[PDB]
Amino acid sequence: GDKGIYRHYMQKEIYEQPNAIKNTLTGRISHGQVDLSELGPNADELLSKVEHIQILACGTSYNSGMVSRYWFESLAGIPCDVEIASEFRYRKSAVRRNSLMITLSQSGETADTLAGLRLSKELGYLGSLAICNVPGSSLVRESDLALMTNAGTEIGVASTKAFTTQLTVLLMLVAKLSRLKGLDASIEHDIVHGLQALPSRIEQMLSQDKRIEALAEDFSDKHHALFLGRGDQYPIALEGALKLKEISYIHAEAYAAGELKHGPLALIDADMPVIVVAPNNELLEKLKSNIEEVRARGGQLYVFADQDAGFVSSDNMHIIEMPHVEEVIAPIFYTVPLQLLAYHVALIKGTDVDQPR
Amino acid sequence: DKGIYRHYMQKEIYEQPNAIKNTLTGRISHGQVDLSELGPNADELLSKVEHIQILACGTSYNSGMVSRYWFESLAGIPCDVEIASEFRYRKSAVRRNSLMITLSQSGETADTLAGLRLSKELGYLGSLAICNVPGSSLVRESDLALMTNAGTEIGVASTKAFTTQLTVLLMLVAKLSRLKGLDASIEHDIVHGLQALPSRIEQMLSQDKRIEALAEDFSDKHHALFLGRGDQYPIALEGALKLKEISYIHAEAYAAGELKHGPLALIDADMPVIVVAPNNELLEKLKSNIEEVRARGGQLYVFADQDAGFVSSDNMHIIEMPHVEEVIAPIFYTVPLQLLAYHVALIKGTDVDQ
Ligand SMILES: [Zn+2]
Ligand SMILES: [Zn+2]
Ligand SMILES: [Zn+2]
Repeated sequence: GDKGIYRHYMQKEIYEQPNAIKNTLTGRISHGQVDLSELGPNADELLSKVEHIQILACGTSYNSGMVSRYWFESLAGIPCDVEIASEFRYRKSAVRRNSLMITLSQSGETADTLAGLRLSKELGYLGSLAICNVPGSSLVRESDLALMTNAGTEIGVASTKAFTTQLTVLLMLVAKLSRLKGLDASIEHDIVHGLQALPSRIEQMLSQDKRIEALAEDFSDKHHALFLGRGDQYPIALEGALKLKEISYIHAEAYAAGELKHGPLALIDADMPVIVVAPNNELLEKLKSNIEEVRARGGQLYVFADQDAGFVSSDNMHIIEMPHVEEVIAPIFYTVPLQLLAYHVALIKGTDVDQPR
Repeated sequence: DKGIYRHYMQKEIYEQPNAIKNTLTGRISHGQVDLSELGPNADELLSKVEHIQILACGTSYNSGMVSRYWFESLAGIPCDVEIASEFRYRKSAVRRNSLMITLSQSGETADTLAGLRLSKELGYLGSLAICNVPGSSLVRESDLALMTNAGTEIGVASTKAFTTQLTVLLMLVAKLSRLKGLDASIEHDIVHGLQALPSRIEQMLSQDKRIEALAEDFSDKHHALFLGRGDQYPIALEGALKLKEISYIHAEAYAAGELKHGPLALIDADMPVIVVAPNNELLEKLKSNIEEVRARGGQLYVFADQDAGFVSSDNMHIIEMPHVEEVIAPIFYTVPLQLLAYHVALIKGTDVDQ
C-alpha cells in the first residue's frame, strides 16, 4: 500500500469508496438483477425459508446492521432485529421462528460476535450468514453462508470503505430476499439501479470536500457535537458521531431527530455544533421542524442537505449542498460527508488519522 | 405540598415504596398476579400473543427496554421496543400475532398515539396501554389498559412514573408466563420480588447521606458516563437521562461491554463513571469492564450489591446496596441514581421542582 497522491491513508480510503463499492458489486449484478450464486446451489433453499433476520455486530458494523433493518422491513418485508453482540451473547433471548443469523465483522474474529454465532448453533436458528472482509476467518468458516465485502485493507484508524461496502452487501441481500419471497421484481430493479449509480454519486459529492474542510475549522475550539437523523438516516448519524469520537476525541453523540425534547435540547447552546443529514424524502419537512428546534435554541447547525431541499445558509446554519441521490442508497451516500468531516476535524486538532506504519 | 420533604422531587423519590405498593394494590392474590381489571376478554387476546411491540418515548421508552429483557427471558416472548417518532413513519414488517403495548405517563403523547392508530391499520392482534391517566386517548383507544396508580409528579423529572411503569410491566410478564403454561416458579419469583421491593427501597434510602456526600464530587463536573449490562443497560440510560435533565451535565450511557468504541479514550480523571452492579451472572464480566475504566483513571461510583464483593479505594467509590431479588433489580437500582441526580442538581443550584 502506497498513498499515491493522497496525504493520509484515511483520505485515500474515503476517496476510493467509489472503486471499493464497484469491487463489492463485481460479479454480483447481472442483467439488472442481483446474482448471489457464490453462495452455492443450497442457498435459495435456506434463504427462502427465512421469516426473521437477527443481526449481531458491534461498533461501526452495528450501525450498518441498523441501516439494513429499515431496508429488510420496508423493501423485503422481513422482520429484522439488530443487537450488540456483547449483550446478546449473555442474555436469554426468545426464539424467533425461522430466523437467519447474520454476523457483521470486518476481521471475522470479533470475539463477542463470534461468541454470539457459536451460541446461535445451540438455539435453533435456521442458519447463519457472515458478512465479512477477511476470507477464511472464524466467522466465515463457522457460518453456513458467507458474503465478502471486497473492501481491501484499511490503514486509517477507523473504518470508512469497510462500512459502505457492508451496507452495499446488505442491500444486495435485501434485493435477493425480496425476489426469493415472490415480491415485485421492481424492488430488486430499483435497488440494483441505485447501487449501479452509487459510485458516481459519491464521486459527485467529493467535490464538496473542501467546503467540509473549511467548515471543520469551526470545530477547532469545540469538544462536543450532536448528530441528528431520522428514519434510515438515524444510524448514519450514529455512525457520524462514532467516527468523530473515535478519530477526534470529541464528545459526539447522536439522537433520532424527533426526540430532541428529552434532554439534548436543554444542553444545546451557541457552543454546541449540531450536524444533520437531510436527504430530500418524505421525512424532510418533519426534519426541518427538528432543525428549527435547534436553530431557535442557538445551536450551530451543519446541514448536509439535498441541493433542492430549500435550506438557506444563515449565521448559525451552514448548508453543505449534496447532489441528488436515489433514496435506496441515500444512507450509504450520506455517510461519506460525515467521514470527511471527522477526518478534517481530527487533523485540525492534530490527532492521527492513520495507524502507525 | 411537601409535608416533611424539602422538594417535591425528594418526596417523590422517598415515596416510591408507597407508590409501588399502590401499583400492586388489588393485583396480587394467593401468590399469583391478578389482572382481572383488564376485563373478561383479556385472556384470549393475551393467550394469542407471539410477539410484543412496545412504543414509547423518553422515560417510558427506557422502561419499555427494561421489559424487553423480561418478556424474552421470563415469558419467552419476542419483544421489540421502538421510539414512536421513528415507528409511525417507517414501513415496518408486521410480526404474526403481535401485541402493541404503549407506555405513556399522560396518555396523550402524539407520536405514541399515532403509532397505536397505525397498529390497527396494520393488522396487529391487539393493543394494551400502560398509563397513569384514566380516560386518556391511549387508554380509550387500546383494547386493554392498566393504570400505574402513581399519583401526581411535580418534580421536573419522572421519578415514580418510571418505577411504577416497570412494576406494571413485570406483573404483565408474570401473567403472560402463566397464560403460556411456563413454570409457575416464574410468577412466584416475580410476586416474591414485587412484595419485597418497597422494603428494599426503604433499606436503600439509608444510603442517602453517602450519596449526598459523593454528589459533592460532581460540583465541578460537566461530563459523566453511565455503565450497565443486560437488563441494567436501560437503567444506566435512564440514570444518564435524569442527570442530564435536572443537572445539565452531559451524561451518556453505554453497554459496559462496548467501552471499546469511543468511551474508553474519553475517560480521564475528570470523568465520573457511574455503574449499577447487581449480584448476578454478568457481575464478573462487569467487574472486568470496571477494571478497564479504573485503569484509565476514570473515577468510579459503583452502586453495588453488598454481596458483590467490591472494596472502596481512592478511585472507586462503592455505594453498598441491600441484597436484591434479581427480577426487581432494574426497578430497585433506578432509585439510587434518582437520588444521585437529585443531589447533584441541588449542589449545582438547579431547581428540582417545576
Ligand atoms: Zn466491538
Ligand atoms: Zn416524547
Ligand atoms: Zn464538555
